[PDB]
Amino acid sequence: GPGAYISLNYHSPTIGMHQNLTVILPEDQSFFNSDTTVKPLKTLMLLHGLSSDETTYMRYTSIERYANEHKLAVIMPNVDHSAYANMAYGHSYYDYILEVYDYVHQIFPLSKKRDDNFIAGHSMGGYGTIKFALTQGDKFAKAVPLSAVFEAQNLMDLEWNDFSKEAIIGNLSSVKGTEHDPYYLLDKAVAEDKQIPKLLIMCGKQDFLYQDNLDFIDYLSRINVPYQFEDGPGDHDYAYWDQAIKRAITWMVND
Amino acid sequence: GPGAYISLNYHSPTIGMHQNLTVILPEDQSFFNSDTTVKPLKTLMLLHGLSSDETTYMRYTSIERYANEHKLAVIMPNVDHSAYANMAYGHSYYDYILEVYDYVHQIFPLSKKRDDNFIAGHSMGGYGTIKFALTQGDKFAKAVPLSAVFEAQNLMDLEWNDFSKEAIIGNLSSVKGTEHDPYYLLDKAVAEDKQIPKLLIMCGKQDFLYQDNLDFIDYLSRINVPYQFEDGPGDHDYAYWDQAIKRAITWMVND
Amino acid sequence: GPGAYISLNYHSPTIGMHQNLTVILPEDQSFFNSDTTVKPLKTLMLLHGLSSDETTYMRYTSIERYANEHKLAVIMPNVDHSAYANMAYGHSYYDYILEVYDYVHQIFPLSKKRDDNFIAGHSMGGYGTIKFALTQGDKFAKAVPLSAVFEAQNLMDLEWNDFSKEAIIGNLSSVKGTEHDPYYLLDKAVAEDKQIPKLLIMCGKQDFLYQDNLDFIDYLSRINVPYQFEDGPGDHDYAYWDQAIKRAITWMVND
Amino acid sequence: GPGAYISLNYHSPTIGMHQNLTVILPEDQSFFNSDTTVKPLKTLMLLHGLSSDETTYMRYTSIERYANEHKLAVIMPNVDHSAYANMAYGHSYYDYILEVYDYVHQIFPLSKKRDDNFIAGHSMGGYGTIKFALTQGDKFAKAVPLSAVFEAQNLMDLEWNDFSKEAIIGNLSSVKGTEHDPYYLLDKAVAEDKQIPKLLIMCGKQDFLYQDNLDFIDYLSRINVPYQFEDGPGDHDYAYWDQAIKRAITWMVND
Ligand SMILES: *C(=O)N1CCCC[C@@H]1c1ccccc1
Ligand SMILES: *C(=O)N1CCCC[C@@H]1c1ccccc1
Ligand SMILES: *C(=O)N1CCCC[C@@H]1c1ccccc1
Ligand SMILES: *C(=O)N1CCCC[C@@H]1c1ccccc1
Repeated sequence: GPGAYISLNYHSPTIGMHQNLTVILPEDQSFFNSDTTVKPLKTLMLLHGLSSDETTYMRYTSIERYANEHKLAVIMPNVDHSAYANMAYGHSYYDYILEVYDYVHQIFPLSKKRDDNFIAGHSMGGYGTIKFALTQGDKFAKAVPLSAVFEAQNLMDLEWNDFSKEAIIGNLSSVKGTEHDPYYLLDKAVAEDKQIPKLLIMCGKQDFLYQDNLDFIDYLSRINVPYQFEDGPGDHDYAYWDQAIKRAITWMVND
Repeated sequence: GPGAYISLNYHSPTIGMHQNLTVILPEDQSFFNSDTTVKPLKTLMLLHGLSSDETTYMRYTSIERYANEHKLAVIMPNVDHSAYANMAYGHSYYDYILEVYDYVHQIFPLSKKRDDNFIAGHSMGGYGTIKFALTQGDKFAKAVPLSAVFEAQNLMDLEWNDFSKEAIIGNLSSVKGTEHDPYYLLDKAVAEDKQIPKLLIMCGKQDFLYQDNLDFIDYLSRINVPYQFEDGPGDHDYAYWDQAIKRAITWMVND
Repeated sequence: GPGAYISLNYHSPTIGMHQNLTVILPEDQSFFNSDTTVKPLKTLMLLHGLSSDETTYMRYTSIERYANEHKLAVIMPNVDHSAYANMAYGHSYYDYILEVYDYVHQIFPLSKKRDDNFIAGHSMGGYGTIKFALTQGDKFAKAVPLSAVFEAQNLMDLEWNDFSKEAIIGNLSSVKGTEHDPYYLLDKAVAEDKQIPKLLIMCGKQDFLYQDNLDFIDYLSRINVPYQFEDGPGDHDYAYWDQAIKRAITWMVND
Repeated sequence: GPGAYISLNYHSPTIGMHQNLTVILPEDQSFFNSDTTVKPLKTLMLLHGLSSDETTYMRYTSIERYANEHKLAVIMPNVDHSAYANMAYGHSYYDYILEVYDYVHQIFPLSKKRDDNFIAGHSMGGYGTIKFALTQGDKFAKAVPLSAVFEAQNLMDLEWNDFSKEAIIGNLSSVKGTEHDPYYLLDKAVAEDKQIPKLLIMCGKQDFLYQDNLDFIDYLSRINVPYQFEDGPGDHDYAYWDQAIKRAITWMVND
């Protein structure tokens, strides 16, 4: 059965502007009967990579088809070039993800239980995914970084088209040991006894970020944090993220 | 204060196809606070005229600015050339409006109280408005036909671009005494002692439907059904419907 | 290779209403250099099946990614339940496709050469594809029906959700030998020595329309009209059409 | 009469990401006749204020209705909190407006003649308008700042929600005498004998920026640059910009 594709534009109090957001809302019989209470849906926060935006998962994948198969609501915000940080010179986009989460859970029929909420994303969005997994573990039961950047000191110094490192991190000499460093966040999560979401980490074998992914899961192993790592043929493109997100969605909802 | 402009497309079980719908959802503080019970908004079902669709109130008026000012949610469906009827040869568009009503009240924080729900529309949508007011009086406390057609035979017999009367009414030589006839609907509603929503009827003095509007309120007068009628300069265009929907929205939300 | 995803809503003189249309416009370097002449793009008219609309190819396939890879503009109109006919009781939707063709070729940088123009669609849209291929053979060098209905008496008698046979064909007892019949259109095209676009016909072997497809290509063979027929595992769904439109796009832009 | 409302999302080589853009394209009989030469439309570049985006003129005004009346195409980009600058730490948003201009004039039937091209915008967009007027005078015959900031040091030190002064201007303490200072851009344009577009400057008399506007036009008078200034009741809101843009469009298209 099909569902709703929703484009929302609202003025965000956190980032001080109108901003577009897309939502996939699978249909439920209770949505068409006024006398019943809506059945709240499992919900996936889905984070785009660098140069993508709120439309690009819809356009370059079949995610809505996959989400419909599994009665999974999907939230796709736009965070520009922010790497999901509260920027030194820019917008508070880390806070924005938390606002979007609260907003769509207030207005749409989405379950608020931790077991029903997941987060995922690719490249910059996998980096975002792991940051939220390690700082908001109470909000998500599972997190799926796809082709993620785990060594951030390779992302800040990437000279991508119109990308500004300083807008994110200011005049910081190095991200190592800071809240921009997934390894620091991971050590801090373990040290503070925070719940870590269940981890499915995916990366194509031909991706430049592959060795970076191997390094991170090696570290997870050495600090006895469980994870599932899935590799196979694939590069750093939406042809890969199309197939990976289909697999990730099956894994999220089936526990 | 601002709010959310929302474009939705879902596969409707009533009309058997994907269909676009737009929704204005003004901001409430509870929408951004996870620990607050969402406070349901007053809701207007707003019906386009012939040749218009779910986008044209946004485009040709400032309706979102007026609705935000009064924290009024606005639902703008698309019903094509159907005159809001379950068509003889076409779609079940009367049933569709009821589906849309139920659907948005389930998936959005919209009040289900009769006193909080209103309906309005212009030309063919004023005709639609009076039909739902006289057959669904339980669902709406107030109804605002703008530049409406009350004598339905004029709309059926109209020579308009690509418009099909038979699509709506099939073989019927006249609409009088049928569910397509607002005068019969009004007689039936008075005969069955149904609730009739409070009526604000508006039409510009230069509108070609102005005499048709005079005829209807004369009849309302004659059978002692209460209403308010507002005329003044104006023609059958969105310049007038912009000004009229602004007045109409203020009227709905204030008791 | 990225491109533009475009939603257009304009008032159609042919069907007498505002209507949504979507357009994929792959990027060309001449689009960003004002000193260069626009190089017009090859263009595909892509027709949805019954219950789909202008949004559902973007939503349920990765078509924009395939089209970008091959610099192919894609035009995706909405024709409701019309089976791409000028309906007996409804809209002039056959003429509408011709207006859309003219409109987008006037306002966008699209090649007007027959060799650069293709048409394709699935189910009801495969039926529409073969109808336009056999009546507008001068406008398209290639045509691709996917999982199409060739024996039109089956679409007409289908008891699909809210679908109206009479809206399309009126009180015709049978479509055989009329303009609604692809076999009549095919006999007529051959007898009048019209150009028949190169045909690539695709259908999954588990599709209940498979035999219908086998019957039509058998007839093509018996009257010496060339075609390419590709079958294989696949059912009547967007998982199949996603795969098939990717292969169809590659076939149409190469020679 | 009618026209097309267009939403475009393309990956911009200038700002290195997908970005949404809105276009109003009034209808012309040449757009529907494959046999006639497209007559290019007069074109307005319309710039939003701080916290608005590419949707908010459509939502909060009836601009499409006014543009249609005058066969004026309208281009409405999104530039976030950039103040139309190539940001010190952020995106190349000044260059982005030049890209948008070139792109839409390549892919749409828009006049490339200076006399047919205009620019306008409110608050931060009136600031943008005067910056482009004084630096790209060959692109625009007419410019209309609405409720503009002309003394930029106040927009920079405004502590609007989530707004970053340093993102735009870097470590700079003052904007005076830089590319961010309309008075310096004005002095330069005069000293270099550049074409200055015809200026229509509008501001409500209850606006915070009224005095700032009086200061600017006083300086224009003292350096023999012509302008028309229109004030009258009005504050700093879309109620004013709706009425003002309606009059601005009339003034633009009439010679
Ligand atoms: C992540 O979003 N990545 C997108 C494009 C490919 C590489 C880029 C990245 C590379 C190296 C380090 C960090 C990010
Ligand atoms: C209203 O929506 N109708 C469509 C075209 C313009 C007014 C028209 C109408 C006129 C007279 C009688 C019935 C309908
Ligand atoms: C195609 O668009 N048609 C709509 C629903 C599924 C296939 C269906 C069709 C089936 C059989 C005969 C004709 C049409
Ligand atoms: C204009 O776009 N600016 C954004 C917020 C409100 C008005 C504001 C501004 C006011 C005064 C001086 C500079 C900027």
